[PDB]
Amino acid sequence: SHGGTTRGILQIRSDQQQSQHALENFKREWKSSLSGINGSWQIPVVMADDIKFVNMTPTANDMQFEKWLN
Amino acid sequence: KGKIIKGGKRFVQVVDKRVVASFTSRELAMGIRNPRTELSSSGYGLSEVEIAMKEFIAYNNTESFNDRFF
Amino acid sequence: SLYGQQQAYAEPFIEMMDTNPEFRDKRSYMKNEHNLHDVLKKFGNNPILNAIILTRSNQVAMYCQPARYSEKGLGFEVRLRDLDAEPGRKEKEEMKRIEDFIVNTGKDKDVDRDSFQTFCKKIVRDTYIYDQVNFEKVFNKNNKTKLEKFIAVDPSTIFYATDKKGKIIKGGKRFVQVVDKRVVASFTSRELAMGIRNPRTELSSSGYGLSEVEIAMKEFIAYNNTESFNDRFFSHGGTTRGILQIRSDQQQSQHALENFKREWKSSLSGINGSWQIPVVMADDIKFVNMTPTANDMQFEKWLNYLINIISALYGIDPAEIGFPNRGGATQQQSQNKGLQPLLRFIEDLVNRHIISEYGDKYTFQFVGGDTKSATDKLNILKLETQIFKTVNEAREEQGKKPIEGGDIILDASFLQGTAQLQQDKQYNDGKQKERLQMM
Repeated sequence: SHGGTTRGILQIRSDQQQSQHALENFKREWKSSLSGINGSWQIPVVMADDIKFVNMTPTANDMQFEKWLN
Repeated sequence: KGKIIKGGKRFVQVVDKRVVASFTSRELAMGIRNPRTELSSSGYGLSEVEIAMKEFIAYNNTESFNDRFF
Repeated sequence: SLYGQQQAYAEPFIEMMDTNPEFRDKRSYMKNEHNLHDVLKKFGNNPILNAIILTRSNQVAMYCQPARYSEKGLGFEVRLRDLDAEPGRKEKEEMKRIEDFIVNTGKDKDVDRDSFQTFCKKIVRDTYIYDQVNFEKVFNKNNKTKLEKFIAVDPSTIFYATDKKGKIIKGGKRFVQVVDKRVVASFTSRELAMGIRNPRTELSSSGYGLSEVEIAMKEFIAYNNTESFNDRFFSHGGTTRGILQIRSDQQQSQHALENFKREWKSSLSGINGSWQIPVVMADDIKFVNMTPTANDMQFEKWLNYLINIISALYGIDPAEIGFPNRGGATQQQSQNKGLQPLLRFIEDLVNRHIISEYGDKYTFQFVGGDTKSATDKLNILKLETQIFKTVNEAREEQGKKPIEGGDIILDASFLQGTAQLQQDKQYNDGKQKERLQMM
C-alpha cells in the first residue's frame, strides 16, 4: 500500500547527464523491444563506458516477523 | 414494457443478434446451478470461468513465457 | 435435420462459404483452420501419444473374448435384456450364434477379415486420436433386412453430408466418404455408424467431437522442441569442454602446431599414456571453461509438467508411461476413471448399432475384472440377511426360484425362536384334544 517496492537502480556513467528527450527516446526503445511478454527473453545492448545495477531489496521477499505474530 | 414474461413463450433463441424462435416454459427447460439473488444478474447463473478469468489469463501467459525460451 | 424435427436451431444458420456444398467440413475450435485432421495426422506419430494408445489397446485386448469360452469370467457376454427373465434353448442358441458372429465379425469365418480384438485395437486409436469412430455394415443383398459383415473405416475420410441448401441431411444417405477432396461414396445411417466420445453443443462444431490432441497441440510442440533441444547437444556442436590458451609473442606456424599435436597424441592419447603429465615452458598458460564440470538433462521438471497435464487430459495415470506424478503417490482408482468409461462407450456403441439388427430383447456387455465390487455387493447381502432379508426373498430378488425350507432369516438364535414357538404351539394346540375330550 506504500512505496519501497523497487528492485534496484540501473546506473549508467556518462560525462554529461543525458537530456530528458534522449532518456524518453531510450524509454520508448526499451518499451518497444522488451516490455511485456512480447520480447520478454530478448537481451538489449548498450555501449556506455560503465554500467552498474545496485540492489535495494533482496532477491526474494516474504512476510516479516512471522514468529512474533505466532 | 421490457419486463420478463411468465405466460406463454418465455425463452427465446438468438443467433447473430437476430431472433429466430421462442419457446414455452414446458417446451424448454432452464437449469441454473449457481443462482444469485441480486437484481443485476436477473436470475442468470454465475460461471466459475468469469471468476477465474484473471487466473486463467495469468496461467496462459505464464505458459507462454515458459515456452518462449524455445 | 441434424437430430430430427425440432423447433430450435442446433446447426449453423449461415453456411461456411469456402466449404463444398456436398458436405460440411470439420474445423478447429477457434475456426483458425478449416482443415484439422490433416494436422492431427502429424501428431499421430508422437511417442507419448502412441505409448498411451498402445497401453490402452493392450488393456482392452484382454477383455475381447467371449465369457462362456473362457475358463475365468473375464470376457464379454450377450444376455437377455431383463436379468430376471428366464433363458431358453432357442434363445440360448441364438445368443451363442450372435456371440460367434461378433467374434468372427461376420456370418462366416474368414481369415482375411479382422477379429474383434483387432477391431477394438483400431477403435481405441481412432477414439483417442481423432475422437471419431466409424465402421461400415454389409447387409445381405438377397435380404436388405439382415446383416452379413461389419468392418472399420477411417474417420478422417468421412464427413456429414449436406443438401442443396447446405443443411445436414437426415433421410437416406447421410454420411459421405471423401478422398483427395473428391466424393467417392455415401452411406445410409444404418449402413454406417458414427461414434462421438467428446461431443459439444455449440453450433460451430456442428456435432463433430473435440479431440484432446487439438487441446494439447501447444504442449505437444513444446515437448517435441524440448526433446530436440536436449538432443541437439549431441547431434549438433557445442560439446567443447574448454580452450587451452598459450601466450606467445608470435603465433606459432601451423607446421609447429602440427608437430605439437603429433607429440601430444603420441604421448597422451587414448588409454596409452592416460595418466601421464605433459610439460610446457611457455610464458603463461590458461584453460578457460566453456561448459560446466558435469552436464545433464535440462528442463526436466518442464517435461514432467507437460506430460502430466497431457496424461490428465486423457485420464491416464502418468506412472504407467514412466513419468512421476507431480502430486499424490510420489491403481484400481486410476483404472476406474481411465479404462471403464472407454469400455462402456464401446459397449454402448456396439450394442445400439449391432444388436439392434437382431432384436430389442438382447444386449451386449463386458464382464470380469471387478471382483472387489462384487465382493462388496455380496457383503451387503450377507450383512442384510442377518436381520432383514429372508433367504427366499433374496433368491427371488436375484432372478432365481425359492428353495423349500421356509423363508428363514439366517441367525442361529432366530431359528430357535421359531422352533420354540412351534414346539410350544404344538403343545398348546394339543390341548384342543382335551377340549374335545370333555364333549
